[PDB]
Amino acid sequence: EEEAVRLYIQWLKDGGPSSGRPPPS
Repeated sequence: EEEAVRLYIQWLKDGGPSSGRPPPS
């Protein structure tokens, strides 16, 4: 993947949008 990601993953790597944190994308 060439981004969306990079910001992303981090997001789900954390715990997903279940985090206080919404989509990269």
